[PDB]
Amino acid sequence: SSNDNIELVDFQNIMFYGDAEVGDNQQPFTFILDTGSANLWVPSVKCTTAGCLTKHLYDSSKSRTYEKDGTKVEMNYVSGTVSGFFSKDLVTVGNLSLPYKFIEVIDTNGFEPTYTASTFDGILGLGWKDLSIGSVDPIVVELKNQNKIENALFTFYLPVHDKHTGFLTIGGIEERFYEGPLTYEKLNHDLYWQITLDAHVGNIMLEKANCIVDSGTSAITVPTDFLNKMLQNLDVIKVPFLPFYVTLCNNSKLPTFEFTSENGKYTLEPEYYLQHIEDVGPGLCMLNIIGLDFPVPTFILGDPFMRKYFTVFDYDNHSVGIALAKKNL
Ligand SMILES: CCCCCc1ccc(C(=O)N(Cc2ccc(-c3ccc(CC(=O)OC)cc3)cc2)C2CCN(Cc3ncc[nH]3)CC2)cc1
Ligand SMILES: CCCCCc1ccc(C(=O)N(Cc2ccc(-c3ccc(CC(=O)OC)cc3)cc2)C2CCN(Cc3ncc[nH]3)CC2)cc1
Repeated sequence: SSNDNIELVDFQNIMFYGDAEVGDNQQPFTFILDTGSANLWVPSVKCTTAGCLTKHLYDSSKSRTYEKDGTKVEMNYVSGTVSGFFSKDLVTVGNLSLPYKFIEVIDTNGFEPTYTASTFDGILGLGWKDLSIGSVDPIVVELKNQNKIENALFTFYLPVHDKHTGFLTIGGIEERFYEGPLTYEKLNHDLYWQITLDAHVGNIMLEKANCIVDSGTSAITVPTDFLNKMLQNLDVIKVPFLPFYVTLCNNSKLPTFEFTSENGKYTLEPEYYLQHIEDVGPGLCMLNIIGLDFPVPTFILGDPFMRKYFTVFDYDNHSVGIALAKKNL
């Protein structure tokens, strides 16, 4: 069915990764594929932090297609800095390749201990140009410009732990991934893949909420006050001194998220946002939900949402398409 298909590997129902190469010698890396960011971040052989010592590292000297840039990049994570500089080289994603401007990372310390604790080497952003450092056209946009695909879109069919594999597909929408109707939502900004949906959980509602479709976030995030209200009183317990909520897995009081527009209706039932934690208690689950406030009222529709719904990210039409993901592949 053509298109460029990059297989996705689940890690513990907490993240997924895909592989891609840098350099015309095809130096291999494992990446977070993140619609919530917009640069390609690749750890350098010149990075000698503790974290880098555990990773696959990029050596520009070994690629004939390396084009030096050297423009310095500094990014703040939560309370630390990540630094490096721009480089241009051949980036291979699936069966497609192109010269591309990425950030060669020298200091990863601001991303600790997350970086060392995880098995990925880098992060490949899939957001919009304006979200990027350095105003870099997204990979898929650049592929289209070069007539390597006919449509500047990509799709996510997420892997499901203990059930099936997943795919990032560039260039077209394949029937094998979804069932029922695909419905489209226009972007409210060309920044994140952010759309406007009415959010309702039980009797709590936020009309025309900003909803960010975000493959790099493993939870659903909800405004803090909204979350407080929806969680009363459901036999859910905040874990003392931790930002986590736990509950019995068969808890019949647990609500379903409802997100609606004039174009479609999307729901997220407890089975999709509950994570079994049998090791901490028989029949106990954690809620894959985090309270988070943004300057405008925002939900992040992260991996729990994307596991249920196949998603289409269309640069040409400035829209997100959503359909029920096929249960098996
Ligand atoms: C050599 C590699 C250098 C990489 C440098 C770098 C670049 C970008 C970020 C960043 O900030 N991100 C991207 C990000 C994406 C995913 C993760 C991540 C990491 C690990 C795990 C699994 C885990 O639980 O480990 C304990 C799950 C997710 C971490 C960060 C965030 C982008 C914004 N979203 C949240 C968001 N905000 C608005 C919309 N969505 C969260 C991830 C962090 C570091
Ligand atoms: C209900 C929660 C339990 C479900 C499991 C789970 C696992 C991983 C995650 C996850 O997407 N990340 C990546 C991430 C998610 C969100 C952010 C983020 C970044 C910035 C902001 C600030 C803001 O408000 O935006 C402007 C708010 C949030 C940054 C990174 C996490 C990666 C791991 N680190 C913690 C860690 N453990 C070990 C090392 N680091 C936290 C973020 C979320 C949930």
